[PDB]
Amino acid sequence: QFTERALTILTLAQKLASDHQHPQLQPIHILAAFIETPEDGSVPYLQNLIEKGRYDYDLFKKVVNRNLVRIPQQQPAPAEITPSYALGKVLQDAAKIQKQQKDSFIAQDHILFALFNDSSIQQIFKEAQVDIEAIKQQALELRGNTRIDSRGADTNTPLEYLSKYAIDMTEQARQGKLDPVIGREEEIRSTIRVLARRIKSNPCLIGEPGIGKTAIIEGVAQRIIDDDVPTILQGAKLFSLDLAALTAGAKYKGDFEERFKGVLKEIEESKTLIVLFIDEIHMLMGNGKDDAANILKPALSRGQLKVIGATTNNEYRSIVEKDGAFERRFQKIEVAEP
Repeated sequence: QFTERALTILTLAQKLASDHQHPQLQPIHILAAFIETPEDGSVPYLQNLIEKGRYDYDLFKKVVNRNLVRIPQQQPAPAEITPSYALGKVLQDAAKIQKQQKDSFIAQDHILFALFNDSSIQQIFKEAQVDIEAIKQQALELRGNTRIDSRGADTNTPLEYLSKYAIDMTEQARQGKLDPVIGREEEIRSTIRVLARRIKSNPCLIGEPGIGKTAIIEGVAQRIIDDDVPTILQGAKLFSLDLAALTAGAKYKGDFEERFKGVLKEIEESKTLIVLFIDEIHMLMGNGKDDAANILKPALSRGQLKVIGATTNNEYRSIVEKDGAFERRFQKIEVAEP
């Protein structure tokens, strides 16, 4: 059985073949599936690998597409897509590779490596001036010692869940999408000092929801980019948790928790510091909601999760009363009306 992501690649591969007028599914359709631009703004598994190796990805897409239109299109298109000879070899090759790595499932990793054995794929790569061997090293670099023992272990990038369910504010500040903050110099400076602490290094902005707490977070993100922060915060990423994105699409039981776990995992296992801002932390922390709290609280206790919280005075006092460990983990910062 394939992974969730690998199955998606295969499904999209034949979907592309169906979009075109090709009767047979070929290896190039899988390659085209890998470079397919997702609508969720995620970074495709193969895109990351190619542009991580300092290769030209735009050129690569052009070659693949010009090779996908090069093959004849059947005007009397039949309602049946049978796998070609080359494809069958690839799929079988992917099963061999996953068994050699003692993986539990056939991931997009194995499929990619199987494509590298195909003649047409190799010719495409050589035509796109992209060295397959260098790409192989990237994939090995990405996965590392991580075994595919689950149907969702073959994540595309180390920031897949963060890119889907959170907003990179540091990137937004760098891209010039954030308006400059005015009159919050003290709150901004206080939030930064706390983040740079050793003990109780998690800021929690306290105030009425009718105030601009997110402005402070934007200010902090801008300071980080300009290196106007202590050395420990330099080069850090500041993400804002998007609760709306988390629940959107989550139609099954346990779907929310899986997405939340995926986000926290990418943060805790990140080589570079990542700060997570949670606008309504009491909706995920307070005694009223212990479902998502059983995910966030253990993560915070492991000490590899730096979080900027935001809540009201009444709600803050509520979480404190229910759990006295919150006071030792979070440093309250009052935000008043300017």
